[PDB]
Amino acid sequence: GPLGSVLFGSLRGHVVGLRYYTGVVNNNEMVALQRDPNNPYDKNAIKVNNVNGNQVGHLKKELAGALAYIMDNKLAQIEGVVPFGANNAFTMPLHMTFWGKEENRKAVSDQLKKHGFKLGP
DNA sequence: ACCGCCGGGTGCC
DNA sequence: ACCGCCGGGTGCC
Repeated sequence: GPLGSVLFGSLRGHVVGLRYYTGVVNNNEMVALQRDPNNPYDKNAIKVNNVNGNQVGHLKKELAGALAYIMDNKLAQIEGVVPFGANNAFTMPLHMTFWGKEENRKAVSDQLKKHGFKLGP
């Protein structure tokens, strides 16, 4: 994880919107999360891009509705890997790891819990 | 029936 | 989408 950061934990979620983008992913490959704040459908949007810099999709809206605050306030840095399903039609799984400063670790977990998510090992 | 259930239309954010 | 969700059509046994 990033130099000087604590592992907060992990979450399994999904990339969606795959039919609308040309970015490809390989199984077991890293992806990049990027805030998408001017998306005209959802101000909390977070896009998922592949390592080369091509959009793959979006985080599911409910997860983005929890994570936008975390990204905007820089409470965690989030890493993503697609474990399998890279050629799925509609949705693919995403393993996310959350990293940051100890002083923000409970704030991140509390934000997630407010939206029905929880970190695990 | 102000219900539960069924199934057609539908589909990111 | 082989799903979840939405809402129109529907209705005892």
